[PDB]
Amino acid sequence: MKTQVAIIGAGPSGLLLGQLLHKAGIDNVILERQTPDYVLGRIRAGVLEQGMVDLLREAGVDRRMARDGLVHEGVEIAFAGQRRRIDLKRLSGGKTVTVYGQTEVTRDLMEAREACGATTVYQAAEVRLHDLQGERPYVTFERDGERLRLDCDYIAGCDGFHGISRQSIPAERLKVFERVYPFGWLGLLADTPPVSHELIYANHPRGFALCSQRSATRSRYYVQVPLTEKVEDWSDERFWTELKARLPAEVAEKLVTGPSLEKSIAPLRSFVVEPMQHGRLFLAGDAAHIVPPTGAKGLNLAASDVSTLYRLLLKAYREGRGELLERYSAICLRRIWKAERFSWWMTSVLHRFPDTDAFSQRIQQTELEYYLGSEAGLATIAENYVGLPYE
Amino acid sequence: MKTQVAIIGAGPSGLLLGQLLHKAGIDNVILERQTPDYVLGRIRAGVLEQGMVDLLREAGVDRRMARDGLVHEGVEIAFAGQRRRIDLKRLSGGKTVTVYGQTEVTRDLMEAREACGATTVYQAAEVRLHDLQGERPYVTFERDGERLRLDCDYIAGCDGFHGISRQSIPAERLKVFERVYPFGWLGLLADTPPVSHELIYANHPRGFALCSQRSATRSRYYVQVPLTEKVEDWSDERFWTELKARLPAEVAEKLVTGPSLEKSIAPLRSFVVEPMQHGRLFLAGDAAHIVPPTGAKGLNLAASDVSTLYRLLLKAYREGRGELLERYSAICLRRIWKAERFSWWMTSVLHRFPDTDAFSQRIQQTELEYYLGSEAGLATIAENYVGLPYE
Ligand SMILES: Cc1cc2nc3c(=O)[nH]c(=O)nc-3n(C[C@H](O)[C@H](O)[C@H](O)COP(=O)(O)OP(=O)(O)OC[C@H]3O[C@@H](n4cnc5c(N)ncnc54)[C@H](O)[C@@H]3O)c2cc1C
Ligand SMILES: Cc1cc2nc3c(=O)[nH]c(=O)nc-3n(C[C@H](O)[C@H](O)[C@H](O)COP(=O)(O)OP(=O)(O)OC[C@H]3O[C@@H](n4cnc5c(N)ncnc54)[C@H](O)[C@@H]3O)c2cc1C
Repeated sequence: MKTQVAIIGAGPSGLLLGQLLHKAGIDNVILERQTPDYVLGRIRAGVLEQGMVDLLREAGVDRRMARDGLVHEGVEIAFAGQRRRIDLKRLSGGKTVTVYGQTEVTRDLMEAREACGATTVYQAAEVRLHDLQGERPYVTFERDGERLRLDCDYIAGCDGFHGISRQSIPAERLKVFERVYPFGWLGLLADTPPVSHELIYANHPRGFALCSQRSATRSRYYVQVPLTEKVEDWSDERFWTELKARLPAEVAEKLVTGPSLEKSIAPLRSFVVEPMQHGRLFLAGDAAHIVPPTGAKGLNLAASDVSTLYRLLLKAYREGRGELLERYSAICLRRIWKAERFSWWMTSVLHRFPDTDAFSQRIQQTELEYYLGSEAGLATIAENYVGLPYE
Repeated sequence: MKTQVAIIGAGPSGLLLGQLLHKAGIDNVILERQTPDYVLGRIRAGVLEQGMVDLLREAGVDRRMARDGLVHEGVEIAFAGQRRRIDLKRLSGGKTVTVYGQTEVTRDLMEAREACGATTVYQAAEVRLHDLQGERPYVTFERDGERLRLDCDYIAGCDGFHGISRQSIPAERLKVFERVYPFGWLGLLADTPPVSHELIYANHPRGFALCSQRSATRSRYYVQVPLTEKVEDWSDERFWTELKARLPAEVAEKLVTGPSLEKSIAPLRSFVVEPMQHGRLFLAGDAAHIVPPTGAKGLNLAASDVSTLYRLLLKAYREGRGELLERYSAICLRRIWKAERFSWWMTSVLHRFPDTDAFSQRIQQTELEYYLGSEAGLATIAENYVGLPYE
């Protein structure tokens, strides 16, 4: 087969890029290693920034989101003793965030694509990338036990952390920046009404807790755990007691509990690769960078990479301005690094780190007290949380 | 002898407290271990916050400062590539900082005291504190080889880091929080015109540099150095070349050099003791807490402790409200911890730390880029630099 742009991975990144390109008249084929329900089984993200909200609208996939997503104008931080609200809307100059599940976003994009009849190959096994620096790169994959070749002009690597894209670039061409945190988040998806109309981030001596939601009758809760914990060790009951133990008493008392729909432990990491391209291959989303979940930025960054890639390819195709594609990595990395710093910061102030001396503990408290206390400090949080402008 | 308030240390803290109390009608005696010129030989501080400026006025010792100190409405940060100005005045809502040497402040206070004829004992050796928890505490000291006893109602420990005050409290009564940085600052006092009308903090790959001043024909420069360096190893020339190597080219080219008046290496440290009192003993300034020089806060914090102690003692003496003295430590520590966090932050973003991975380096850069870039971030710096409100 032959196409314009070949996309590796049928996650939100590949799907959204695919959608935007199709609608713009640029043919693209998506190659996914797994099945459509495997993809749809990932819970992940709950919070979208306005830019991603706008991109979905632009891909013409926002009906359901407009109906079903919840607009939030504030978030709360609870730290030893109190509960503080950050008014996002007023502090960011009128911006908000939207709660809409990653699974939901993914489902909407898969439907839109299916309708349009754009090509998607599920269970594409053994994807391999070839001739990245030539004029004519191609992708090989196996469909059954048949190896097919897809010819294209450009490859978008939208295959997440463990994809093949990043792996296909000469190791010597990339500079890696990684931070591994000594803790993960145990998440619990329950068909219970959320404890608050807004999110609650909690710094507690026993460790971080987060009260999030999916809808009015669907909640998502997380507690920080050591990397050595196995989820088979966390019954629903154990989860509920522990959560309750990390929250403000008035919050724990109002908490409606119930059986889990899903439970999983996610390890926290910081990761950036520079540059994010090679020849005719362009990395986007988790393939190029990972942020700890704390600042609700991963999917939001994939969206900014995708927005940048899409606009650059349009220009190349419709305007014959292929040279601007050289500017892809410079553009995305300005945004990445600022989102990674916010994410690191959020992570360092709300989590309980092992082997922390008295000083470092006290500074942790003071940062909270300072930032939650000053109009300037509050504003720093608010403008980062809502998302910084797209370039 | 007998007095009301005995003060240990004839540094800025003890002198200013002494001055404020004398003028208010509360007799006080100051006991200093060293001579008056030894004290006057310390260079130290260049930057005063408006609150300390106001306190000096209130002690009626501001003639010379009003004439000779320089009002600064901005500071600059130079980091890999650029030079950024923080407009303090506009970002803090109209506040500025004053450049007036610690030595100058000290000289003015010593003169004012001498004029007033309030008691000061220089070369008071072997000071010892007794009966802190009684109704009648006293101080013993040796004048020659004669041990005298001073009876008083209260003791103010204004004896700096190494004083006897802090040492006199049951170790078990205090909680210590300390951070030792792996670097010091080599300072150079030169009778040369400063390179800029405003301060320049520089983050350079070879390490931090600071361009400060004392007057229009008096400059103070510092470069970060390892703790193993001995100043005997830093000729003036060596200092000048190294400084020049850490600054923006346009700044290094305009630099007027000359022989040093003083050269000294100061190690950086973070230190707080909780509580800051015991019985009839009250700690103030460096006796209770140390901040790295980076945020220009040490002397400024001594001033806030002293302002708090003075107002509490007035109330106790003139209003018979001795109970409020219990609130001394609570009041001061709110301010200390916020100044210590700013000081730590400033220190972590401008200095070159050994064994720093690629990630941590990049985040260091991003913090600068973020904070120097956002109106909210700039404001956070500005309100902290000028000094947060006194409680
Ligand atoms: C606990 C948790 C909470 C989160 N919360 C949020 C939040 O609230 N807001 C937010 O912004 N972000 C959050 N994120 C981040 C967000 O979920 C991810 O950034 C997002 O999944 C990235 O999308 P992606 O399309 O780049 O990658 P992925 O979602 O990983 O999808 C990549 C696709 O490529 C496929 N693939 C992999 N290898 C190959 C191969 N060789 N060939 C073919 N296909 C392949 C995969 O099967 C997958 O379908 C969260 C993440 C976690 C873990
Ligand atoms: C390089 C450098 C730069 C600085 N820059 C600034 C700046 O720009 N702005 C700012 O705010 N701060 C800055 N500081 C901090 C500031 O200099 C100190 O915080 C200030 O000296 C504290 O005053 P103090 O009176 O508490 O103590 P000190 O100045 O230490 O004086 C204490 C006095 O007590 C005496 N003493 C000690 N032990 C005894 C004893 N047993 N008996 C009797 N007397 C005793 C000492 O001899 C001394 O005279 C800087 C410090 C350094 C090192």
